[PDB]
Amino acid sequence: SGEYPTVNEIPVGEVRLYQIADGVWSHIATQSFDGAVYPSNGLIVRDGDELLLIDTAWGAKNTAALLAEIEKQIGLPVTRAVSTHFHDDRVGGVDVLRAAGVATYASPSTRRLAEAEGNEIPTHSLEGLSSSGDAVRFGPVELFYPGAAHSTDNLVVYVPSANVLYGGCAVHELSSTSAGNVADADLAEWPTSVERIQKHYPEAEVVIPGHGLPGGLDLLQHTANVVKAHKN
Ligand SMILES: C[C@H](OC(=O)c1ccc(CN2C(=O)c3ccccc3C2=O)cc1)c1cccc2c(-c3ccc(CN4CCOCC4)nc3)c(C(=O)O)[nH]c12
Ligand SMILES: [Zn+2]
Ligand SMILES: [Zn+2]
Repeated sequence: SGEYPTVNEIPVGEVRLYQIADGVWSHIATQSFDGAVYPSNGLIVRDGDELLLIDTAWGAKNTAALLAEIEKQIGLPVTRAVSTHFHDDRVGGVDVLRAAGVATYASPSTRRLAEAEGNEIPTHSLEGLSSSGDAVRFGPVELFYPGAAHSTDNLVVYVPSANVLYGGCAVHELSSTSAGNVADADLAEWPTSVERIQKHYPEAEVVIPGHGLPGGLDLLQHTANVVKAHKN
């Protein structure tokens, strides 16, 4: 009923959308992994009379449910998708997307890591993102590579028309007491990568984490704090 939807509010297999700004939505789904249930976020950005999708809904059936929810709530076709790193909460569902006619994209680093790990593989490579601080335009968003953080390949996404910063899994929600799933992370570089985000997007008004509730710019400093304390 209007609040940001939480893990116990979304059965695994259902997807909810949340309006962030004009022409910007998050998508929220839940998935089981190693015997626990987790929420995750992605982004939808209006691209004229089409939509750009950022990240899958963490699985094939969730991603099919995402497409159905978009058709119900928005009614514009998803034509392109970008996955922000190689983990299943970002690429799981890419095969569903591709068979639905969506062109799928990721950095070459993400594509290599996904292939090596046995995850679904986006079709098209996003060049121009291999050095920290790199940025490229992609429809109505800017893609930014901040450096290694949650993963070595993690990208962030900025929507300039709305000053929305989608941090993906490099950014944690304010209630987080832990650095999340850090198995592929660089804890030493992560604060430096967050500092790059902070420097590049000082006008961000909404910050969306990979998992959990959106907030403001404080999510960035909070993330650096949590990662440093985890390493400590
Ligand atoms: C889907 C994602 O898989 C992973 O990451 C992950 C990593 C490493 C392997 C390990 N491997 C390999 O090397 C390998 C090589 C070859 C073949 C197969 C594999 C393989 O399987 C698996 C999977 C995920 C699965 C399950 C959970 C998560 C979380 C998460 C989010 C939030 C919290 C709770 N907090 C509150 C909010 O703030 C942070 C703390 N806790 C965890 C977050 C995230 O943090 O983004 N990603 C998660
Ligand atoms: Zn991840
Ligand atoms: Zn994640």
